[PDB]
Amino acid sequence: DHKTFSEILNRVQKAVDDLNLHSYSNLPIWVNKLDMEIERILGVRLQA
Amino acid sequence: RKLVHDKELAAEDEQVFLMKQQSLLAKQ
Amino acid sequence: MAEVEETLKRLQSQKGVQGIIVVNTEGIPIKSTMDNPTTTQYASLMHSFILKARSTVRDIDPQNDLTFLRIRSKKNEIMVAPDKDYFLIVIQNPTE
Amino acid sequence: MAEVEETLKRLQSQKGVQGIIVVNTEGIPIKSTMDNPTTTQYASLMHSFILKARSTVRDIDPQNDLTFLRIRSKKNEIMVAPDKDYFLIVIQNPTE
Amino acid sequence: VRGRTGNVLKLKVNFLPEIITLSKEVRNLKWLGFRVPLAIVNKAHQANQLYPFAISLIESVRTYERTCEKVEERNTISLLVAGLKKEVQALIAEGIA
Amino acid sequence: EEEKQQILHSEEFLSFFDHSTRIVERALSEQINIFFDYSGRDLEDKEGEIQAGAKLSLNRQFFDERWSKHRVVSCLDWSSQYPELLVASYNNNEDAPHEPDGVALVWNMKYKKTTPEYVFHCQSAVMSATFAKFHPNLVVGGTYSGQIVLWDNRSNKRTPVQRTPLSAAAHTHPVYCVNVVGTQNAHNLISISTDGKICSWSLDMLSHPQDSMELVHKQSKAVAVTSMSFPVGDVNNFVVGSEEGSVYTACRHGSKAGISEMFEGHQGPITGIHCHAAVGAVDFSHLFVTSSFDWTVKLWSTKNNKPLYSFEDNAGYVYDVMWSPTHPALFACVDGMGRLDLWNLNNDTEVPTASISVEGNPALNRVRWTHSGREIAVGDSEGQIVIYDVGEQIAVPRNDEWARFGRTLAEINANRADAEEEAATRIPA
Repeated sequence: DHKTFSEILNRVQKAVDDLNLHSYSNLPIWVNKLDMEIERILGVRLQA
Repeated sequence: RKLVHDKELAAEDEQVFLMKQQSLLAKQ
Repeated sequence: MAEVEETLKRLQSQKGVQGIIVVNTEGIPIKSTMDNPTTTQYASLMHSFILKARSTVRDIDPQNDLTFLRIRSKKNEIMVAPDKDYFLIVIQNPTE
Repeated sequence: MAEVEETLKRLQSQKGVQGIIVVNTEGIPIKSTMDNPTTTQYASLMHSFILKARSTVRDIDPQNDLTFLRIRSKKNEIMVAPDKDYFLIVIQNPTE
Repeated sequence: VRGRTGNVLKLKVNFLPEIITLSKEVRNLKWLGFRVPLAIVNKAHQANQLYPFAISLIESVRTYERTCEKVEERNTISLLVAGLKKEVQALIAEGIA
Repeated sequence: EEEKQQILHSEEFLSFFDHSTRIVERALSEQINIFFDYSGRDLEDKEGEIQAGAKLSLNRQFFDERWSKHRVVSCLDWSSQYPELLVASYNNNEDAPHEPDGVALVWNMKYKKTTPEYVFHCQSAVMSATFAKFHPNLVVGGTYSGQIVLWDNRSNKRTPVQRTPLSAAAHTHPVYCVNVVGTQNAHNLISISTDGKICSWSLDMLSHPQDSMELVHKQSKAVAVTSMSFPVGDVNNFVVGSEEGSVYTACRHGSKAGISEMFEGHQGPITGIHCHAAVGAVDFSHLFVTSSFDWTVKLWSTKNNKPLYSFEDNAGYVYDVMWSPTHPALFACVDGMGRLDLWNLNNDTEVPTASISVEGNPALNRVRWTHSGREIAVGDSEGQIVIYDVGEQIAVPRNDEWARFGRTLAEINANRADAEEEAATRIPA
């Protein structure tokens, strides 16, 4: 569902804001890894 | 725009820390 | 000749017991010396719950014997057992 | 989970219990205390009676303790206890 | 370690609770009136002074162990705590020094 | 299936199931039978034996195995907000070294179930264990190292919620004593370490104590705080005992904030001492009692550095002792032999009113009576719990028994005056 994907992405964006507030290590690398994982999930969704 | 190039931010490994520490202990 | 009244007072003055009202076999509130609307509504809902409980009993076994269903209700938890003869309320607090 | 498993074990630590079923609304038990086919059958009965009890409680009062209702019968002291997500029911002896 | 032949660094000087036992024995000897090896008594006094330092070292060892447990759990996100790991490595270097 | 396992492992759902099992235990405790005979036809034989020792009656035995083995009753506290609740501080599980060194347990007066209502599990041995005087759902105690931990009785996580600081500046020595003190508005989490670190802490802050002070007196000789008590309403005043067998008053405020008095009569490390816990028609703040590891119990007075009176009848080194909370005459004691020594001086002075050493010598180490004092929990180290009820004829003090208690205290003053005159005249020339 487009709304379901929007809600999942909203949760992801809130998590991203929390991570930005975290001030942990390797932030751009973690962002890139998360983007790649989202790409893998979206590729599964695209095959579907 | 000079994208990224953030020095590849990563710390010394804990096993690598153990190695450097064993080196220091040898120096100790 | 006052055992019924004594038992009604004992279940009425019981600790945590909010009321022991003798309702009919059908469950409609017969002994109702208070606000009859709320008492009759509670008695009818108790009869509906008794039907559901008898349904659960038959799901286990139809002709089983029952002591007292201890329904945990915040307004009035009922440790009662309905029948097809009359309905005297048994609803007391576990803490009392 | 394992804490709930130990809670079920302790409630069933009393020997001689016929069966206590940590239950679910899907007709199957979260943790029953009998053979698997009879467990599924009694758990379907538990889910049905659980929906019936939720409806009967809402008919009585929709703002009550939405956790449990025992049924201490002369055949089985059925301590039904359904949660919002999971559920439970303890068809036990009246002594405990 | 057993199955890990690499030297798992128990990074700290030799800590013995028998030092605390000797301090308690010294206090008991004070309470009970016994003459004793006053050189050992002075050593026990120095050990009692450094006992909070020993406790700090033990707490640091516990913190290192907790960090190791967290790393063993989330190796997949250990890079996510790269800065804390770097601070911890710097502290480890300082403590080794 | 997997969804059922997740719902079981679901934190809100597991907490709901735990509260459900709690109410289930409450109902099963309320589950009385139906063939009862409440007329008392079964108490005549008890009444035939009531005239020979009804003053003592063990109530229950909160004994377990999940944390009881190799875990003594390290400390005991009855909850102020809920008097039907009592705690059970556990020793370091040597037999369960896989398990940690401290797991708290609840001995329940509200219900009779082996399952505790609240548990605080932690990797350190709980030396002290103080219940929340001004709070309803808090738990705190003293580590074997000394860093005070935090927990909640209402919660569902036995781990130490907060931990006090652990440092040289912090409690390096083991936390011998700790209690919830101070006013409801101006509180003080007073704690005592072995080295003498008087640790008044804060419930909010587990880093900076409100008042931390290592203790020393007698040319700054280090203070091994053995016996602990304090005066009611005198937050400054507190009672101090030594492993070297030295007693002292403790000052929290003042220029001499610290060891105030100096008393010594014992022949052992100060084992059991509680303040005069009974308040009636007489104010006896100027006196107390103490016991040590010398098979004797020494009464104390505020102005008397020499001990007030001796209860030396013990055939072995004592462990614990407590004045009664209601009857001034009564005072209970304990030892490693389970020496239940409830002694009502107005009733029985030369012998205790109730002297009951445990057969097989159960290790009664730490204990706390009821808030009314009607029952006193007593327990072996292995976990043989005994909560002896008190016969009200012995339990309830008389109205004049406080005026008569002052009379008996003056009689003791006269008898001790005779003894001291004998001591003075007995010195030869």
